[PDB]
Amino acid sequence: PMLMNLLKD
Amino acid sequence: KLSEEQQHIIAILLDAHHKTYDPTYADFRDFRPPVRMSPLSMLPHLADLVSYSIQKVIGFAKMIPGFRDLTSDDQIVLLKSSAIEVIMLRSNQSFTMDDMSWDCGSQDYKYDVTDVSKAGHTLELIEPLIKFQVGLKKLNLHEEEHVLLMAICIVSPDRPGVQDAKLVEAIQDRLSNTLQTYIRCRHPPPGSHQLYAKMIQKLADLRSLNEEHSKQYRSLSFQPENSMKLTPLVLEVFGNE
Ligand SMILES: CCC(CC)(c1ccc(OC[C@@H](O)CO)c(C)c1)c1ccc(OC[C@H](O)C(C)(C)C)c(C)c1
Repeated sequence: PMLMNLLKD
Repeated sequence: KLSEEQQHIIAILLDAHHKTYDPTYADFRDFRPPVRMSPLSMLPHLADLVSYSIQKVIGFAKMIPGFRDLTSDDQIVLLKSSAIEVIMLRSNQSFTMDDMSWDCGSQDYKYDVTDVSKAGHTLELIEPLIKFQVGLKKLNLHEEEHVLLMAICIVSPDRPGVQDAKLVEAIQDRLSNTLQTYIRCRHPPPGSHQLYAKMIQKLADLRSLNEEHSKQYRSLSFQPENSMKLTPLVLEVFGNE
């Protein structure tokens, strides 16, 4: 989801 | 003194806040309109307000020194559990002590206790929330103390589900030590007296507000007509499994 995808890196 | 590392932490946090907090409130025109004339008439507008605020909390958290070194899982845990608290903190900057309202630059975007109730909340949350804002405003924090407090709030090792609680605590204590040194170095008496302890108590009060918010949110969002008015990001961050 969106949180995880924004934090990815 | 404030060490070079501590002064660097503060500069990074200040820039992060400046980059994620628009004191002109320009973007608010794009939110669904406030409707005040219940049915929950402020729910669409305050959902968009909160959804926008969550995006800014994430952008702020990303820049907290150390936050990037936590696992994805721990980063998500910390953001989901703290988002509402940081939004309550960050709202203090528009809060006006006199009439107990949040002034976001426009007559339409001056929010009061009735507005919040028209998103489905009751005075069981709203009254303690106002008392929090008032008490926080009376601390007369400098911007450095404000952004340190938000960062400390985010990096809390006691949050439900944190895996590397040791690393989270180490990052938090670095920030707390920066704060305590800033207060010792810069904050004048009498405002500086027991200031750190007062600030820590505000974080305790925030857990209480978080619990009451989450209860009320769980109830209101269980109604499909309400849930339908919430943004996917609010639904994920205040909800998910
Ligand atoms: C209107 C006051 C307030 C205070 C934190 C708020 C939030 C964000 C914000 O913005 C401040 C900064 O982020 C501006 O960039 C400003 C000024 C005020 C708020 C708002 C909504 C609220 O409830 C929402 C519901 O739970 C919902 C069902 C829609 C999820 C609550 C309890 C409080």
